[PDB]
Amino acid sequence: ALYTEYLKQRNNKKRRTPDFNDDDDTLFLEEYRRKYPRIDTSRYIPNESSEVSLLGIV
Amino acid sequence: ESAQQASLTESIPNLLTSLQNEWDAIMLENFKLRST
Amino acid sequence: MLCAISGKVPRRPVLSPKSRTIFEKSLLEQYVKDTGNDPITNEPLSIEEIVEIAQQASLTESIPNLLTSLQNEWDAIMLENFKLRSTLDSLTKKLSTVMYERDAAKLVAAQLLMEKNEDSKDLPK
Amino acid sequence: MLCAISGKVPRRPVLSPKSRTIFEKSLLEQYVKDTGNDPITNEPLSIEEIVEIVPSAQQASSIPNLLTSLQNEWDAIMLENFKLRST
Amino acid sequence: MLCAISGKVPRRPVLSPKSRTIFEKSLLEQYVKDTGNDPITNEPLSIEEIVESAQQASLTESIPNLLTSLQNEWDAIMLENFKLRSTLDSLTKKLSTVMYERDAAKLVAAQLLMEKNEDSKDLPKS
Amino acid sequence: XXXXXXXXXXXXXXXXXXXXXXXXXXESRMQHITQGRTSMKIQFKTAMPPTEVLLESIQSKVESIEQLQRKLQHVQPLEQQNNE
Repeated sequence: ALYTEYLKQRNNKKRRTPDFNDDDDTLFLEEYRRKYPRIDTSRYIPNESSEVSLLGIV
Repeated sequence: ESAQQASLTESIPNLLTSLQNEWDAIMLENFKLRST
Repeated sequence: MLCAISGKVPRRPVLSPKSRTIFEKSLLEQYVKDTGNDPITNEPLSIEEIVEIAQQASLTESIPNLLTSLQNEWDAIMLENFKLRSTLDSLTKKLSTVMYERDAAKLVAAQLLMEKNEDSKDLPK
Repeated sequence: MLCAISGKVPRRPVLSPKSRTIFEKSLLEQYVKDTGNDPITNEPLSIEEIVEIVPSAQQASSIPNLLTSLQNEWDAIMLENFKLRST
Repeated sequence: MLCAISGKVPRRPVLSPKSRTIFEKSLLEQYVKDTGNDPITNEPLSIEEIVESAQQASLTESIPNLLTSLQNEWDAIMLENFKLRSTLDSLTKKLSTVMYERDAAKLVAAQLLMEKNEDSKDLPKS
Repeated sequence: XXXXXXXXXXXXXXXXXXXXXXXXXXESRMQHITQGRTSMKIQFKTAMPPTEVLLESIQSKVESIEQLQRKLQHVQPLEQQNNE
């Protein structure tokens, strides 16, 4: 049905935008951005540690 | 009874953009393969 | 039923012999590779020490929605991990405020004992 | 959810640390007192060797099975693509 | 990528069907002609047992590789929870003993404030 | 024994009060957003430096790896016509 109609199901376009002084809803959305940004910055650390060695091996 | 894939530098996208593309690419290929 | 590391139902559980505890094979291995120890008892344990030791399949219900479920569940776990860490920092923080008062109080007792000692001398005279 | 001596649902699942097989505390204890051995493999085993009682501690009693379900459906996707390509 | 017998990059790789390992044909052939065995496990193997369809593949990159990625994510985050569950059980245990020593001591502060003032109340009157 | 149980019971009561003060929250919201703005700043600056450092080294290796992938797609397409 997805291929026939030529329409992909929409994903969560939420984390990217958000807004300060929101409510209890944006309090969650804010706290989401922190944990994923810390996971992000940890996910970039173990890549850079090896760096280009892991890439050129593949 | 090892393979290495270098996880992209911009690796949110794994949940949203990458996973979306995978089920698009699976969907539109098999449909086109059924057409073939 | 539950592996005592993550909280999952283990799909290849392994038990440690230094401390009676069924862990999951993946998680216990990572810990041993970090430091050769048991996570609960901190006893010297190795990978060869482990002895490899219900499966009921989840039938969600009657696919585009399942995409948004997995999104929500990761979105929830991210906050359920966050909330549990700020609470740890503030329970340690409020604990540190108690330690200052504990040691500050036992200095104030020393002056109060002197005032009692001074009084006992005057009463005898 | 079954003992490996009688076949009952174990209310206190203890396991021997020589052959991985979950018994019940009553039956395995009676086997050890009979002869100091593991009933399945006939290896050396004692009462102190057994790990008794449930394990939940610093754990708390979803998510992981969703990924398992995602694998299971993909497993079909591959199987279908093969038979479609053969023809 | 390597041959397990020599350690070179094999220019004609043939995989055995008793000890699964990629050997160089020219090397393994001589090993079989010496004695009918697999070099690693020492199980029987002949030359016909050694082996050098229509679905096209693409290289292993960042669906299956994406699913195994999300295991690494969660399995690592599960250990992150232990670091805070275990550390919480030490802090709360030290807090419990700290608040108990506070509750056991403050009864003695209350009595010394009574006794030192009572000794001042007693002595000054005399 | 009695002193040990009275401390374990009180510790469970304070633990329930700590889980209750956390469940109600999820003034205060402005501080968390600013904490993120520090993170967003600090982290994304690190990310952009880690990215551009990687990109400089890895966009070359991407092209190397990605132009090699295109060779499989032609090495395959010829393979079938020859088999056919």
